[PDB]
Amino acid sequence: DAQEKLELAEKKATDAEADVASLNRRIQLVEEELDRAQERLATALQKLEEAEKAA
Amino acid sequence: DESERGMKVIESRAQKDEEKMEIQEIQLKEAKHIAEDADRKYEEVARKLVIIESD
Repeated sequence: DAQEKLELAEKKATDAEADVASLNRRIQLVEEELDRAQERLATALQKLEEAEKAA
Repeated sequence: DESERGMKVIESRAQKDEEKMEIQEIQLKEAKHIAEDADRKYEEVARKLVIIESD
């Protein structure tokens, strides 16, 4: 049972770590998309400032 | 666009107002010139009246 739980705990650890790795990818991907979204937002807002300024 | 349309309407309107203004200037000047001559003619008859009254 300790060994089976070990295979399963190690599997769970592997799966949890695999999820951390998939999730590390989700972070890098969403993190970059957020930095980009913040830049897109800043861009829209800068355009807004220029358009409003134009107004 | 509202401000730009504002300017197109307003600039055109400002020009329409410049034109109405120019028209009132032309008309008051024509009327004023009529008045210069109406007053001048008045002076000629008023002066002649004085001469004729004196006579």
